[PDB]
Amino acid sequence: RESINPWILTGFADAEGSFGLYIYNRNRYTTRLRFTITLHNKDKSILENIQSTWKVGIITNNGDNAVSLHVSRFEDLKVIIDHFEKYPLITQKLGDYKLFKQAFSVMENKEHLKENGIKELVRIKAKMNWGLTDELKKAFPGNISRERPLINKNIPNFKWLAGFTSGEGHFGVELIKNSRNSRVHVRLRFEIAQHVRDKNLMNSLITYLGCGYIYEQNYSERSWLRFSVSKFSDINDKIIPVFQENTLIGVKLEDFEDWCKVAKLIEEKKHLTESGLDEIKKIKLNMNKGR
DNA sequence: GGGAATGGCAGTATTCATCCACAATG
DNA sequence: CCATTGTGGATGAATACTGCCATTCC
Ligand SMILES: [Ca+2]
Ligand SMILES: [Ca+2]
Repeated sequence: RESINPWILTGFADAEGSFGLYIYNRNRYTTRLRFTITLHNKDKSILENIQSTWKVGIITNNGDNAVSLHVSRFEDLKVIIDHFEKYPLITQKLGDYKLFKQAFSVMENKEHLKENGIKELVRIKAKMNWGLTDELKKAFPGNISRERPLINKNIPNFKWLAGFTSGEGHFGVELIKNSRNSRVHVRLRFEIAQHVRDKNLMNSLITYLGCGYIYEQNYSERSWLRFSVSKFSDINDKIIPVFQENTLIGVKLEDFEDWCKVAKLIEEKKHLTESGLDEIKKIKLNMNKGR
C-alpha cells in the first residue's frame, strides 16, 4: 500500500479520471462537485494507492466488476485542485478540470445558494463532459455555449507517460498465421488508444518515443486513434527501456513483465525454436484478458 | 431540525484495450 | 518459403460519466 509518484498519478488521471459538476432540482437546486475514477475490480490496489497519496476520497464497490474512487467532500477537493496545479493534465480533460476549478470558486463564495450562482454553474456544466441534462435544458432553455478552448500541450515527462500508459496502453504478444503453411510466428505489439479529440498529442508520441504509427478507425459517428509499434528493434530499444525505467502501475505492470520475457526470448532468437515458441504460447495464454 | 453536504452505491453510453486477419516487405 | 512488418478489422466491456436515495451534520 505504497504511494504513487505525482506525475504518474496525473498521467493515470488524464487517462481515466473524471471531473464532474452535477445539478438537480430538489423540490430549489442541489449542486455537487465530484472527482471520480472507476476501474475494474482487479485494479482496486491502484485506487488504494491514489487514496494513500491524497489521503482523501472514498472507495466503493461499483456493480459486480467495478470499483470507484469518489471525492465529493469540498475541503478534500482542495487537495485534488492543488495536485493538478503543481502537476497539470495535458489531454482535453484539462479543459474539464479548468471548468471544475471555476465551479469550485463559485461554490467557495457560497454563491451556488443564490439564483445568480446557479445560472453561472449551469453555464459551466454546459461545457463539461456530456453537458447539460434535459431537465436543465428545459429549465434553462436556449443554446447554452458548449464551446471550450482547445488544450494543446506536450508530454511533460516519462513519469506522466507511464501513468497514461497504465490506463490506455496495451502490451500484446501476437501469433501470426500465414496461408501456405500452418506454423505461426510471434510478433510483439505496443498500442495506445485514444479519441480523435487528442490527435495532436497522439501524433507527438511518434517523435517522443522515436517510432510507431498513428492509425484511425471510424464506425459511423465513432472514431478513435491508435499509436502502434510492431518493429521489434523499436520495441526492444525504444519502448521497453522507457517503461523499465519508469514503472507502470496496476495489473498492466504484470502484463509488461510477461511482455518483456517474450521479448528476451525473441532477442535471443529462442522463438525460432520449438521449446521457446511453446513457452511464449504459454505466456500469451496467461496475460491480458487471459489473466 | 431542515436543508445542505456527503456517503453509497447502481445505471448508461462509449471509448477504449484486445485478439485477430491479411497484405506487404526483404 | 520464411520471418518480419504494416494496416487496420472487429469486438464488447472497462471505462468515463451520471442519477438518486440514504446518512450525516450543523
Ligand atoms: Ca481515457
Ligand atoms: Ca485501463
